[PDB]
Amino acid sequence: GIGTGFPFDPHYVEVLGERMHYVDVGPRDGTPVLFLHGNPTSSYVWRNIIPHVAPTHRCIAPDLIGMGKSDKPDLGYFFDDHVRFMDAFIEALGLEEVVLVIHDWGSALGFHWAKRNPERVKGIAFMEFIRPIPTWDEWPEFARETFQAFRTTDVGRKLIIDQNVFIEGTLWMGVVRPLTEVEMDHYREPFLNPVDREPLWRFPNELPIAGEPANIVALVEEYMDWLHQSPVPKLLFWGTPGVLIPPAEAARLAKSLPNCKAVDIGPGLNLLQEDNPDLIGSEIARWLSTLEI
Ligand SMILES: [Cl-]
Repeated sequence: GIGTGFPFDPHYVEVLGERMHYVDVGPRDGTPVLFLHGNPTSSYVWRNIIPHVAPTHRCIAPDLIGMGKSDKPDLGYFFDDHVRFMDAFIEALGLEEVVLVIHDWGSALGFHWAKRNPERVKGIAFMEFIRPIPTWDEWPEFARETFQAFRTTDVGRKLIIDQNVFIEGTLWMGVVRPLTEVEMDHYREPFLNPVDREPLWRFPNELPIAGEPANIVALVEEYMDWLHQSPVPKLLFWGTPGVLIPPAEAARLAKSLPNCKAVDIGPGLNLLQEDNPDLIGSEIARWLSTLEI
């Protein structure tokens, strides 16, 4: 079935006095493809997509600061912290122009960086991405009560940090097919020390839902305005029923984003990579061949 192994040699780079881990495969010459995961995942989420792209393009997949095999300093892990570390990661590797492949909070990082560096982004492939959720009615019903509890300090931290609910419960609820024990262990590994679960709690508290927190809402609105104006080639993957991007929203985006190709992956929730990695990787690989790179 879907591959469970992580057959990538570790690479580390110094970023702002810490070290970040990243996958780095594929040819050295050309435009690199930068894969950005979100919550509560790591570069592991790209393990079955990267092999479709690596034959033709360099694939760089960092673990966000505090996650995967990256260092876990004593930060709050605000979106601003992820921005600072990812900006510095890209510069530390000397990347010039890139293609972005982005998901969940990795998509907020990717779109925010693209808005600020438009001349350096030659294409964006994205899925289940951060957009403003104007009211809780747009969040899926079965998951509203949980995310509302996550978005508190005392109850939410007890759930996410003390009891590891984002890993043990939410993650499994983000894939239609059942994650296997080996896959769960790969997702659990970075967070075996409860103190290291800080980013898993801060992330849902940063989600731009019903206008709060206002700083995140504004930043996400700004990159969405940029995206609808930009001629950058776009590739949107979507599934049914989705979580962040239900089918009706995917359809709205497909007709209103310039130069946008849209691919229905079939059944999918949030981690679309875990329900249909082969279609995602194969379509990205072919789409890269149509770009001016
Ligand atoms: Cl989240």
